[PDB]
Amino acid sequence: HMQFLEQKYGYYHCKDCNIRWESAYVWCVQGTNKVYFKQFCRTCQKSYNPYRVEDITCQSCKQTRCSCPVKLRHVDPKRPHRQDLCGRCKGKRLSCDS
Ligand SMILES: [Zn+2]
Ligand SMILES: [Zn+2]
Ligand SMILES: [Zn+2]
Repeated sequence: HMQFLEQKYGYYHCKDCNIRWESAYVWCVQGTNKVYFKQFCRTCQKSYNPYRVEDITCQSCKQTRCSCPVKLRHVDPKRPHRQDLCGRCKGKRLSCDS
């Protein structure tokens, strides 16, 4: 099995393109802030870790570090996930948020 990963919230900045983005699908080594998968800048297509990681506040139970199966709804038109810029799912048929 791959090590368990912990979905967290990340803040990113590509200084070369001066593009900031955020993501609710930052995959961390569980229990840590170590980021296991890169995300890619939409303009220069280089790989980045976020400069800041935060625990997700669960929208099911309102806690951090909870055991709920889903903390943030999937398939969310108001909160898209760029599959093509995600180190975890850019090569897969189903995105992280599918
Ligand atoms: Zn860039
Ligand atoms: Zn929860
Ligand atoms: Zn993904």
